[PDB]
Amino acid sequence: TFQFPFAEQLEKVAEQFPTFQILNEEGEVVNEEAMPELSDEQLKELMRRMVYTRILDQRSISLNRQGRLGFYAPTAGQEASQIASHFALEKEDFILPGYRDVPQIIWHGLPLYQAFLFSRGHFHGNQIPEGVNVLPPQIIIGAQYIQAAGVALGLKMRGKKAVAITYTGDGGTSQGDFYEGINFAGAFKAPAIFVVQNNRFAASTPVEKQTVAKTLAQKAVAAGIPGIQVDGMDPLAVYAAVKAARERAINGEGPTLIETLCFRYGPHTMSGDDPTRYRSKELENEWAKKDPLVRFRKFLEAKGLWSEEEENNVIEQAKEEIKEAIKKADETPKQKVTDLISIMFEELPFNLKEQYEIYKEKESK
Amino acid sequence: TFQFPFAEQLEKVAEQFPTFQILNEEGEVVNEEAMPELSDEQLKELMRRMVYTRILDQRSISLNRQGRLGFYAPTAGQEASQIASHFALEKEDFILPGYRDVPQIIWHGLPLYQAFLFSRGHFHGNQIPEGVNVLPPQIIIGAQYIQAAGVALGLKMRGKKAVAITYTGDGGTSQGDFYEGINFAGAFKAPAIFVVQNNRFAASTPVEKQTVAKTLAQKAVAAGIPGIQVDGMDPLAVYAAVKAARERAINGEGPTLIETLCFRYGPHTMSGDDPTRYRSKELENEWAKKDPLVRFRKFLEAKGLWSEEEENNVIEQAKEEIKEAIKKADETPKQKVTDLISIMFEELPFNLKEQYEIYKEKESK
Amino acid sequence: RVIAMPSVRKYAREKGVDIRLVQGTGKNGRVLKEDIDAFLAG
Amino acid sequence: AQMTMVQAITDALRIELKNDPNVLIFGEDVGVNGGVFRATEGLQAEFGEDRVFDTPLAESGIGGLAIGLALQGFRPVPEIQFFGFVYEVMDSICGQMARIRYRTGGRYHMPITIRSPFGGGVHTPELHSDSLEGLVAQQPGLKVVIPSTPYDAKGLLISAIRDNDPVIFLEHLKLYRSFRQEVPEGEYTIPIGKADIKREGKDITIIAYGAMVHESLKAAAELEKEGISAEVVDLRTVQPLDIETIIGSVEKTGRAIVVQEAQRQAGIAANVVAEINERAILSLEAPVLRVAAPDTVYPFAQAESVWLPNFKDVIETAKKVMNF
Amino acid sequence: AQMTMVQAITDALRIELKNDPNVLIFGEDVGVNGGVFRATEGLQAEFGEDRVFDTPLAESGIGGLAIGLALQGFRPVPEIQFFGFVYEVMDSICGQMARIRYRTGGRYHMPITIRSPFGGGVHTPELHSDSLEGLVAQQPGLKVVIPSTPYDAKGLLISAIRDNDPVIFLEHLKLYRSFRQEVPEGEYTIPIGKADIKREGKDITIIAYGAMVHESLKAAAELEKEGISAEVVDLRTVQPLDIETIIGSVEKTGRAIVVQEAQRQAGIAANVVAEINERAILSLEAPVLRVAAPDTVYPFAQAESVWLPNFKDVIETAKKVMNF
Ligand SMILES: Cc1ncc(Cc2csc(CCOP(=O)(O)OP(=O)(O)O)c2C)c(N)n1
Ligand SMILES: Cc1ncc(Cc2csc(CCOP(=O)(O)OP(=O)(O)O)c2C)c(N)n1
Ligand SMILES: [K+]
Ligand SMILES: [K+]
Ligand SMILES: [Mg+2]
Ligand SMILES: [Mg+2]
Ligand SMILES: [Mg+2]
Repeated sequence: TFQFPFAEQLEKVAEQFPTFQILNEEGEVVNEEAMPELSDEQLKELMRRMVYTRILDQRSISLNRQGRLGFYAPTAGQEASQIASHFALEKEDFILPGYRDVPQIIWHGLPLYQAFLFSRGHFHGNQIPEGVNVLPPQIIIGAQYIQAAGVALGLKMRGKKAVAITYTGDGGTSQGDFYEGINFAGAFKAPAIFVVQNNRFAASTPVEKQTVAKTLAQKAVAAGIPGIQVDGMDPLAVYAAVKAARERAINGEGPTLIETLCFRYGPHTMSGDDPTRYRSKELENEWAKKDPLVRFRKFLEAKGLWSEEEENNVIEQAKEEIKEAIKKADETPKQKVTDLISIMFEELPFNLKEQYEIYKEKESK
Repeated sequence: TFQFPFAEQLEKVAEQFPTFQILNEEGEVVNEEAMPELSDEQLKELMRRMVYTRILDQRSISLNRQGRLGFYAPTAGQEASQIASHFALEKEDFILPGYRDVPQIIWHGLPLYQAFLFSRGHFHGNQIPEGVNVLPPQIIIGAQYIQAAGVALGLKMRGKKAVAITYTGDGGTSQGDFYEGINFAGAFKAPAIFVVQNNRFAASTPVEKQTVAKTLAQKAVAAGIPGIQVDGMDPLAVYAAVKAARERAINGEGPTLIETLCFRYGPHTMSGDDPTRYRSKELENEWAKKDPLVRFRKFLEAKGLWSEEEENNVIEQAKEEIKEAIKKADETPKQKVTDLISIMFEELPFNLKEQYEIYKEKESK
Repeated sequence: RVIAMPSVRKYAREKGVDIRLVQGTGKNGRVLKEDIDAFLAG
Repeated sequence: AQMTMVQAITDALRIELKNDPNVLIFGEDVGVNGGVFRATEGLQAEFGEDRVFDTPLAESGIGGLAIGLALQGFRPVPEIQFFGFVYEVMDSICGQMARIRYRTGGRYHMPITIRSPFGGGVHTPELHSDSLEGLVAQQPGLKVVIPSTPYDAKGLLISAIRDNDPVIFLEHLKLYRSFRQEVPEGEYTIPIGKADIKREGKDITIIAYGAMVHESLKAAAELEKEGISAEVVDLRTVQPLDIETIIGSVEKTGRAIVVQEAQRQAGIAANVVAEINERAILSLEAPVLRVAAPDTVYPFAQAESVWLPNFKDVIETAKKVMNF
Repeated sequence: AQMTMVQAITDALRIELKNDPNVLIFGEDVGVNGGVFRATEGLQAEFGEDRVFDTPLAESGIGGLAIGLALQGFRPVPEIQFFGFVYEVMDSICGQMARIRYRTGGRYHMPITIRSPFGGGVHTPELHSDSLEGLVAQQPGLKVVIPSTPYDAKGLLISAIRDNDPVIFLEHLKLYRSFRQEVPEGEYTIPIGKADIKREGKDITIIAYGAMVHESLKAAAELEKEGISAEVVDLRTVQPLDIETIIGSVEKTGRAIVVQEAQRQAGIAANVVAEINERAILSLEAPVLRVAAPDTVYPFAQAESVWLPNFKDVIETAKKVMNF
């Protein structure tokens, strides 16, 4: 009986998405051809931001357990994926983050205290400064993808040499909006950078239960747009991939899908989630040697561009800044129902005009 | 600056989805080693069904024009894609058709008069006979796909050696449910056959406008399942592809995505004024040679298995059966509100009990 | 004008009284099925 | 000039495209083809594919595209082909655009107008005629508009487009070309949230919207032949409701009914009734009764005539209130 | 035994999994992990992965999976992690499974039970605590159940799973482990569409559902000190409403209020008020008022206590009706 070469098809396709790597586990350069052009001062800055973000995570988790912070989704381990990707952007680029991509929007202009206010649940946390191009973290997995396509189309229509970049996890690739997002951007040849951060888990769910696709980057084939799989624990690789995608997008060649192979050391969120219910210890210890901070530290040290003195300074600077941010958030006046009513429409409808008076009356005491 | 091999990527994925053909426009076998094992009688009945379906379309268009039918989506041109695919199925297989996939469910056991009642809009038209495995035509493009992943899983869990087959068009591949459906079936390794009927148009919108993907079959890559592009105007190629996907499915190896390349000679629908929405006058003229009936007619005549007298008999059988069905439909009793009420639940809730009594009083006086 | 809950208004009508000429002993001059009764009465 | 409802809509869209370069029109088959009901005919030819364009077949993507564009300064006027397909884009509408301004404390906003046809009486296939206005009427952050005349449609649509928050503009299939009315040329606006009186009356108040306004007018015309004067109030916006106009009419007449084409358990009639009870209870001579469709799924084409509420049902219900 | 509401939920599911081989539990993280609130804890371990399993992350795909499995004779009990994600699966729920029996004229049916948590008071992130029961309650072909106690949760859930048509079971986050209540062991059912009296009263009828039942009972206990006898009705099914029970109570008291946690323009209170105003308008001595949340998007976490309706709001509104 006649047989179709299904196996060859699956192998050949997956073969077109090899893991892109620049720095290995030991801080050694395995691809000088693709080495991004970065000055000594930029290399330092990137390291500083990755170290800074590690402490932020540690500080956020602590604060959440103290009841000082509310909703928090740990980031430790995804520094290269989040920080190096952002390091390739420009002010004009528009970020559409998810619930875990708070670090990206901080570095892009969102004050730290407002990030904490988002965690607590205060509207002011989402009052992004004018000129800062980001949206507050998206709670609906996939929503950011179809919005990103529209933002990218907007930039293209106004003829701006900028890109829209968005982020989702391995789990999000199963959503319809994820596929519609990348397809629309492809159909409109819109300057959008789609990042998929594959930390192997969607909450308790391993990435194998999501899809049988060998890679997640190959999902771009469905949209007819380029796809790249990169070592998400490699700062240079992540940066290089995003920079290329940015260059390609501003030149008007369309969107690109990037899958970063990373791993988070903390729990899914800081409310109930216990990692020991779905993953092993001999799996956590492995990705510890893959820590983005480790390989990049060795890489910089061999160049004599980094030291434990500079690293400790960044660490203490981070703590001091976290200190002031949590204080500034606590000092933010509490929300009144009248506040939430006023921000509903430009000009309130009748039902809200009435209710506004009711609560304005109640708030007078 | 470093350059990723995206042009290479696009070219390499394209090579994995060549058009599968068995019979050329002249009825000549161009792929002998893929030839499906069909007897002379089977070959004769397949042709009988395609000619029958062609006549079914003419009459349906005519009756609709005479106001003797309602909603109707022309099928002329897709006989190979619609009929030759169904011809590969077994009684136990479950079909989840779209609004245009009426011929499939008719050959699978749905009486012709009931199909006419579906067009007109009568609940009896959807009362599938017991034991017949089909759903009424789905109007929500993409819905049949996620439901298909569900049906196939059901068959798998029951240990049934059967598959769930579903159909959508080129436009429908842009829907989230299209992607979710094929991704779920892949993740659950379910026996589902996803068929995409590509005629280049989604009503007025060309396919290039749906996606930048050069083939629709490659969309299977995002689900991690095999994809096949086939000449949808070729009955043998279509049949062989569906047969191959069924065997793979019933052996517990998962689903398959089949893109059929075809062309319709009629309007999008009969809903005004679609029947004269355009239409392209010269673009159709070169697709008159590609007609599935033409190449398959020559293929059988060269094998001394078909004749114009035999074809005329089929046409006469179709017309007679079409008049008795439209007649049987006219005789079906009108719908009463109480009828529609009685089919809402097994046990009517309080609100319906009241309204049932209200409308029974109105129906008795 | 006049004010009374509908149950009242419909009591007054059933009974051929024009509630509009009845004196309610309720808040704001609302007439109650109690005023109509003391009318049906003298 | 004498225009049908679809003509007044097309004219209104042309006015906005000309007036504001940020206005974009997009959706399934709205560009070159001009739409399923020709509501966008000629618009691409006049303003270009850059202003009026077709999209891939995906309502959710169309909704996200509109949100994204709004974030880039544009004034999106997308189209959902039939409101029955709203189920595919409920998140973009209710979970996203309706909440943007609130979500960002005013930092971002959504000047989006979603156009979408609905309504029965034309024998459409499944999920084309369903009335689902009652769903979006429950989401804070949205305004839902349903015109019944060419004059209302043009003015309301222009208001909807200029409005800097999301507005859902529902266009009844049966009303597109059912009749003509004198509609002023050039731009004019009608306030959102403001109802009007289609017929002055003194004995009973008949509240309605969509294609039920005409049915209420027919009933009123018949009631008058018996000396029963009915006041027909066309809501014209169903969220927010024009309380001042509704209560004013109810207080004058003392009797009222609400008429909707949607199923009893759906629509916005219950909200009207609840508001009337709350504000004008002690002016009611009888209970506020509702005319609505049976609580079944929208009917198969053939069954529309017996299922859909009509002028005769409005007469019967109106007389039931008169004789209460 | 003394059970929390979540424990009753689990027991109910355990009983159905054991008594009916066709019952399947599926969704995001409901398997090995046992759900985000541990509602499905231990079920996979006891009944197997084939019956209790995780799915890829796609609500629409989850809805389509339940539909297809139901067509193959299974009794699907899927879960939507938080009812705010219902926007991703509205078609499967309202455009599909709710319409299958009707669409197929009885040939096919959907013995599906969709579980999903909602409600505020626990400082969740966005779109987690929204009350969206009002949307599905407007869809013919669906039943919507919302328990307020462990005893009710178990009985209603068992009935829900047994019912051969789609039932949407909403589980209030705050009530999961708020208090313990005596719950019978083994299988027992509670009729769907049947309300019950939480507190027998004589002066005013307090109608509520979900977490607002505790706020109503708490409010009634305080109204007693003021000489007001309040009768608390727990709807326990919001669609369909228990007219008999609702009206019987209002015919005795002559005064009523409806309390909901959802926004004033949302929820099902308006429908309740419209039904009372129509069926017992002759027993009303005061307008039926509503206790509801402001008409804004669900509040950011820190604004919950000043935004969410509570027992004091029920006190204020009840007295407002008594002193009318
Ligand atoms: C539409 C919707 N459905 C479910 C959920 C609930 C959820 C929040 S986070 C999560 C796991 C997703 O993991 P993923 O790998 O995608 O990303 P990451 O956390 O960085 O590992 C779920 C299911 C939300 N928020 N929205
Ligand atoms: C969710 C939804 N949105 C829009 C529509 C409206 C529609 C009916 S037919 C059609 C064109 C479909 O083209 P496709 O190539 O997919 O199929 P084909 O007719 O065989 O050429 C549309 C957009 C429907 N039915 N459902
Ligand atoms: K607007
Ligand atoms: K059920
Ligand atoms: Mg993950
Ligand atoms: Mg979707
Ligand atoms: Mg097509």
